[PDB]
Amino acid sequence: EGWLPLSGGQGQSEDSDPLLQQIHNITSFIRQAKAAGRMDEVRTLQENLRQLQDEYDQQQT
Amino acid sequence: TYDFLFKFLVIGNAGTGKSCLLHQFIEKKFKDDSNHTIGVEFGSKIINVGGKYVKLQIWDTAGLERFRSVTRSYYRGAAGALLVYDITSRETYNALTNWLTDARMLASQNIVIILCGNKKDLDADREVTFLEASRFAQENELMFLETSALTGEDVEEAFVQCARKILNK
Ligand SMILES: Nc1nc2c(ncn2[C@@H]2O[C@H](COP(=O)(O)OP(=O)(O)OP(=O)(O)O)[C@@H](O)[C@H]2O)c(=O)[nH]1
Ligand SMILES: [Mg+2]
Repeated sequence: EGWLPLSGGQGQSEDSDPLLQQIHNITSFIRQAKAAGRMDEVRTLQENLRQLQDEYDQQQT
Repeated sequence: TYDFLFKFLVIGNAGTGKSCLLHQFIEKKFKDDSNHTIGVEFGSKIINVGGKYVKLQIWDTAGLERFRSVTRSYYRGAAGALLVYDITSRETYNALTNWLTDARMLASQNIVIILCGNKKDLDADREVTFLEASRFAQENELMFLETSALTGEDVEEAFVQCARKILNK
């Protein structure tokens, strides 16, 4: 019985930066995974978040 | 819980119904509030296939042009993809070669791809025939199903068939 986090629910507009937007998305999914006690998904998403933030920093050069 | 873990992508033009397919697969409902994917959505689901439990880590990518760099960054490591077009929109079908090339380039040439002709419930509006899409699939080594995220037709089957082929050649 699968899991599907709400897309940063009923919130702000789309970010002007598409990567920062994706970072907001993953941050929201992590909050929901943590709240649901789904540590596998927390770990998967945190790993993804780590990669996104690294890529964001590199773009700022 | 699970014997295997496959990273899956859902890729294709904006509006083809990628998020609705993911929502149909996991929640078994047609998504009422849908809007252009604002990056890349995540879903997780375990299926029984080839006598085994396979956990799918599914990344539903954005088709919109401004998210090209962001979506492409998800490709590496993907074992499987649902490559989606809209059967009512010829332009979405025309874009399949570029999606397919980029997917096989950025993920392994090994990536197992199932072509999904989505919105088949809107047959009156059909702009892509089943037979021509079958031909395109045959020629490009793709599995192929026409799907409906609205009715649920062939949706679970798309994900299952993809997993099945990864496991057994
Ligand atoms: N009739 C019908 N409509 C569908 C189907 N699948 C999706 N839609 C509709 O198509 C529109 C686009 O669906 P989405 O799932 O948001 O499309 P998407 O591919 O995720 O779009 P992007 O996020 O921009 O990449 C929505 O209005 C859905 O209601 C379907 O199978 N049948
Ligand atoms: Mg979408």
